[PDB]
Amino acid sequence: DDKLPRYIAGVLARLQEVWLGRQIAEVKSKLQRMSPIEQGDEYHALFGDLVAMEAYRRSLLEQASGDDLHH
Amino acid sequence: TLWPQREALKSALQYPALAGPVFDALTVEGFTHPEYAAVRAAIDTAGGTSAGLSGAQWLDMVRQQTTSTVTSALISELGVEAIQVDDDKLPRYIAGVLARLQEVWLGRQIAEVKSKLQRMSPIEQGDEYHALFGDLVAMEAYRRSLLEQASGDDLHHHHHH
Repeated sequence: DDKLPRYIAGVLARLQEVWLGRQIAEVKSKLQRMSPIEQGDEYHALFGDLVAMEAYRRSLLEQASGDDLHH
Repeated sequence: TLWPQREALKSALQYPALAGPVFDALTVEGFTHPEYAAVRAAIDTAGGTSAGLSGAQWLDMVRQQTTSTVTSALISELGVEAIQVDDDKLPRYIAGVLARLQEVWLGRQIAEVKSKLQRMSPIEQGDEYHALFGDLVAMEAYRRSLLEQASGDDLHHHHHH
């Protein structure tokens, strides 16, 4: 995204964070309907991606703040 | 055992006094997931639960044992990720997830010893047979006991009886 003005790169990070927050809620809801005892491997797999999403979301929050000159 | 591997690491990082010598007895090889084995090794190198460190100091100590940015980030992640169980049930939950791992490992050692004994006679191999069978009795008895212990993990917030 270096070929974009910062305000555009920033809105795209904002778009992504908002959508991902909603998808993170979707995934957490799915995990709440699964037992890690009866479905440990599936639960672990999905949980791993939830955590990766959460980490990426935090990074996008920081990029949007930086690019959009938040104070 | 991928789910209990992750929970065992979180337990060692957040509650090393509860994780205790059982955790420290768990082998790295039993951590089948390679990034988990690397966290397990870092904890061993940092001194294990017996180092008597906890909190931020403990986490820093563990991170100091790795030069991998990935392993280092995973230590931080597992150091703060919630163990989703009631506080009063945490000691048995931790014992339970460690028992899952131990059980699996003991299973392998038990199978190996049985395969050796099937090649031997309790008559011709006398004392040697007694010694190796005594080893088997000890693991089989402990395995049976763990199967009962492993029940603490059923208290996970997302498990329902």
